[PDB]
Amino acid sequence: SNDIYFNFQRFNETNLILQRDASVSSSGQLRLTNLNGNGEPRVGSLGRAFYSAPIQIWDNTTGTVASFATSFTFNIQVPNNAGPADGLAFALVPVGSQPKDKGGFLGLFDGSNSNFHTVAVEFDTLYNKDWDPTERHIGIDVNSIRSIKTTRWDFVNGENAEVLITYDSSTNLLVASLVYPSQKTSFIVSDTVDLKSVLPEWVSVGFSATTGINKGNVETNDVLSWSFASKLS
Amino acid sequence: SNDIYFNFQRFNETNLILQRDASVSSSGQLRLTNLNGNGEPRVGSLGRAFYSAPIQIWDNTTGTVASFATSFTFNIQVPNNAGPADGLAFALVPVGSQPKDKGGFLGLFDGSNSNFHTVAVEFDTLYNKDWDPTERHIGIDVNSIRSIKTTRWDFVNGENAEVLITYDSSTNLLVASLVYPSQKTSFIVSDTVDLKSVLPEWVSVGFSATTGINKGNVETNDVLSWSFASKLS
Amino acid sequence: SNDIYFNFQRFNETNLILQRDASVSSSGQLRLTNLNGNGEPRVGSLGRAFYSAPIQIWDNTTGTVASFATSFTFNIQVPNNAGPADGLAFALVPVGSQPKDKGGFLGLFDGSNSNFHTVAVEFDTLYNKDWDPTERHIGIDVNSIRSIKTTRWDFVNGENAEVLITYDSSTNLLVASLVYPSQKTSFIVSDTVDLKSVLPEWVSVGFSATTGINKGNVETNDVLSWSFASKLS
Amino acid sequence: SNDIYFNFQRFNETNLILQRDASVSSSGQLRLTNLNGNGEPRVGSLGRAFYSAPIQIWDNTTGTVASFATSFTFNIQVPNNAGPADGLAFALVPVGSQPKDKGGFLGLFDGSNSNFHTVAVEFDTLYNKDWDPTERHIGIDVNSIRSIKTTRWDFVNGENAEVLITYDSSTNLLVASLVYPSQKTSFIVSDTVDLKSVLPEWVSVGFSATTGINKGNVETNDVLSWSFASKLS
Ligand SMILES: *[C@@H]1O[C@H](CO)[C@@H](O)[C@H](O)[C@H]1NC(C)=O
Ligand SMILES: *[C@@H]1O[C@H](CO)[C@@H](O)[C@H](O)[C@H]1NC(C)=O
Ligand SMILES: *[C@@H]1O[C@H](CO)[C@@H](O)[C@H](O)[C@H]1NC(C)=O
Ligand SMILES: *[C@@H]1O[C@H](CO)[C@@H](O)[C@H](O)[C@H]1NC(C)=O
Ligand SMILES: [Ca+2]
Ligand SMILES: [Ca+2]
Ligand SMILES: [Ca+2]
Ligand SMILES: [Ca+2]
Ligand SMILES: [Mn+2]
Ligand SMILES: [Mn+2]
Ligand SMILES: [Mn+2]
Ligand SMILES: [Mn+2]
Repeated sequence: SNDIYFNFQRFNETNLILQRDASVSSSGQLRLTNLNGNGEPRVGSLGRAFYSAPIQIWDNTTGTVASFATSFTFNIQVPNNAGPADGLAFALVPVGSQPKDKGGFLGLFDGSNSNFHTVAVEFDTLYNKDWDPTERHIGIDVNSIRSIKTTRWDFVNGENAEVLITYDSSTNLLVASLVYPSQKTSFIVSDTVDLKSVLPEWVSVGFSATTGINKGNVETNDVLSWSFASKLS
Repeated sequence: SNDIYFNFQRFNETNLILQRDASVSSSGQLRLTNLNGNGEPRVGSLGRAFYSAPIQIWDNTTGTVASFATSFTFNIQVPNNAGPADGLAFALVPVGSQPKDKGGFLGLFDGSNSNFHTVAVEFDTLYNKDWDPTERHIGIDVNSIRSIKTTRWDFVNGENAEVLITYDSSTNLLVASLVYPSQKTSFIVSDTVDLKSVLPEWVSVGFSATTGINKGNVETNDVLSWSFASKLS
Repeated sequence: SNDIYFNFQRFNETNLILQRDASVSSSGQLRLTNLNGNGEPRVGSLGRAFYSAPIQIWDNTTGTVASFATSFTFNIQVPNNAGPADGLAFALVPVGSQPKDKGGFLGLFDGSNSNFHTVAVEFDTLYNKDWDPTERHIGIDVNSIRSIKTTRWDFVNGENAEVLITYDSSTNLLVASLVYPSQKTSFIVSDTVDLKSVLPEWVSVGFSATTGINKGNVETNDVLSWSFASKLS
Repeated sequence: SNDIYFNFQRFNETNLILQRDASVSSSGQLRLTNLNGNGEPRVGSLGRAFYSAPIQIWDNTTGTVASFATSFTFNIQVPNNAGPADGLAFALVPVGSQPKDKGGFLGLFDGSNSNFHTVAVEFDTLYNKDWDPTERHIGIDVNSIRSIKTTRWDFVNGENAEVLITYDSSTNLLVASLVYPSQKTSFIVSDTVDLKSVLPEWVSVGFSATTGINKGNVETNDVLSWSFASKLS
């Protein structure tokens, strides 16, 4: 068994790969998106962050896949007289992977057709006519910004959201859940995903987020703590 | 920190406290309720099982409460031309605690008024006019068979259900979730519970289950694996 | 895998089996032997303590043996103008097992010939002509008070000793080590032991200790913290 | 608490930083030093390997230090009619750290006076008049190839050695032990080390090894498995 486990209750940039607007505040928070400087979520911001060490999600010589679980607490805040956009997502991406489109694409996809060998659990705050369900949701994305399945998520501005995502090698079951300790509300989604089919044996694990590309559609995308655990074979 | 952690992928009666009809099959399964000829769920069956070592859930001298998480896989099967009844539940009970009423009371409650110092997460399969919601559900019970909160549970006969219950000391948040890997369906409930108020410092941890008290209302109540983890202070 | 893990940084009698003079101080310490009011270690004291839940060390149907590790901190104190006696030991004993002889037998053995199905790691403080090496030692005992192997242990009165015992199923290697953080001294012993041959599938895990049976040979035998971990199959 | 834990029972170069002659065999072994025309330890070889993600060993803002433990299995083999040289060592080094001198310096030190902010546990196989004890040993090195303390190590050619190194934040106690499951022999060393004084807050964790710089003094320096665990605050 080749295990890996880490838990960050305070972030620091030395063991993180930051891309674009991603940055770690002096207070130890992982801030995925910018500020127009005046303390307001910048428009058209895109930021990604990954753990500096690759994780082996599956082995092609033994044919085994890893089981994993991750939990993190994020906080999305929308400024007065503005709307949430575009969202935040946990993602398993190819090691050297570079950022993609802004806005509705969450920095993870193109809208083109290139195989992104990407799997992500998104927390969509803005409705996109072309592929999104009508209400804000939690979705499991497998190579497309069009979730393979979703669930209604009743977004609450400024409240800490606690997430738990788990993958089981045997059942190929991916389960994502979110709860607002303050609201005592909870949501859960689950579907089967075959990681061998879409992901490369080694992947970089992390977050990606974006703000709307239009003046009044912005939000902050901060992660306050994160823990990941993976067991292979 | 006084921790405890165990994981049983196969049960054996030597480190278990069995009550009434509870028993461990030769195949290592924890069978909470009886059977009879042919191999049918006996009517009016009641069985409880606990880990033979007490767990300290909170300390009155330091004022701290433990955080815990448990996960188990159960399988409820209803025989042809019969209906599910009455249910199964994970419960934290007083150490010497003895069984209570059958049927709708799940062997955990009376319907009287005695403080049972019991907290349980139930998986109710039968509707009880007097206190149950109309549909089958998952409920958090705090001293009463009348759940302090519930959620719709779409019961699937004969399919393995995977449960995850977690309690957080800081937020006093109890979260129970269930998923059917085969159906890819999931359900989640959450509410705040102050364990210091209702539970004694030391409790026995385990399961309780019953079958209907009427001819055509029976089911099997088997637990296939179980893991518990508790951290105090 | 049927795992078990616990860690006590403060003892309490509700999840412990105490035998004879064993007791838990108000300060949360496991005191294996008595005191005589004058504050001095009683003469001819014998006390044993075990975790209230049996542990499965091996399975005769699958032929597998468990790997385990335990660590604890003990403190032996000798009163002025007196000598250490008789010792302290960590032991895996049969579930219902009752105490044996006092003094040099550490409460674990007879000197007769009954198979005790006992395995213990002793911390011998008194020399017994008949079977002990000349100097104080750490010894691995397999069914006899005559250690199957030992190592010189330079006893330091009143200083906290930190112990680590580990057993590996594959290599059948038992390794015991002790260190005095204050003295920066360390000792280690290792030998192979086939647990299937001497131990019953289920055992009670714990400590045993005694004081000399002669006026000026006494000591305190206190355990300050304890953690055990076992993985089967 | 900012934790980190990994366990490699088979190495792969994608999550490793390899320096000089270090390499990962097709069979998944971390081979620190080179070979020859045929499996002959090359002369004057030097190789180092670290985990690709920095580890935070202490925080200067909170003043806390991390506790850690690592265990690995290495195998040193000397070719017929040749002698062991120079040794192998586990080390905590500065993040960008580059290799140092060959031979007796184990690739970790200079013999000059530059502060290397390095701490290592060495497994010295060759006697160096100037600073080494007469017999082969295990030594704790704090900024100098001259160990701050050592212990006799009875080297056994070609046998797998199992190592366990642990550091305790509270007692500042570093304890290194080695055992030869096949020989049933064991060795242990312990001394206090203040990591804040010598190490930078973030360090790269890994191995370093070298072979003699003279024709008949060579050995292989292979690590077969490795697990590291660190807990900060
Ligand atoms: C990360 O740790 C280094 C340690 O020197 C410190 O200088 C830096 O400020 C830290 N960054 C944050 C965001 O805490
Ligand atoms: C439980 O263990 C006992 C003793 O080893 C054995 O007799 C019994 O068959 C076991 N039960 C199961 C289900 O393995
Ligand atoms: C252990 O807990 C019980 C119940 O809370 C209490 O009565 C007892 O005094 C405790 N024992 C010690 C030694 O603290
Ligand atoms: C390292 O991983 C790659 C796959 O990403 C594989 O081709 C290579 O064989 C691996 N090396 C070892 C020693 O397992
Ligand atoms: Ca969207
Ligand atoms: Ca009911
Ligand atoms: Ca003796
Ligand atoms: Ca040397
Ligand atoms: Mn969406
Ligand atoms: Mn109900
Ligand atoms: Mn002895
Ligand atoms: Mn040396």
